[PDB]
Amino acid sequence: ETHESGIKPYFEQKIQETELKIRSKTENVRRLEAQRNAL
Amino acid sequence: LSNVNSDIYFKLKKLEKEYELLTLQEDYIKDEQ
Repeated sequence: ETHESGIKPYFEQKIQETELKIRSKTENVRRLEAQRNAL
Repeated sequence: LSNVNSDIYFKLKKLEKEYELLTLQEDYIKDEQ
């Protein structure tokens, strides 16, 4: 159980680079939705 | 826990194909406005 917990945050490090990106795009593409809705 | 480690990567590779299509949406409504 402790060998499967040390190789598990490094499977997760590759997927967490795309995940942080996807937290900021989501805010950002609704940011440009509001400007575009008023226009 | 060997079923939690094989599902993580898979889910991450699956959901990021559907959020790569919402990042195309950013380019598109930046030029549309």
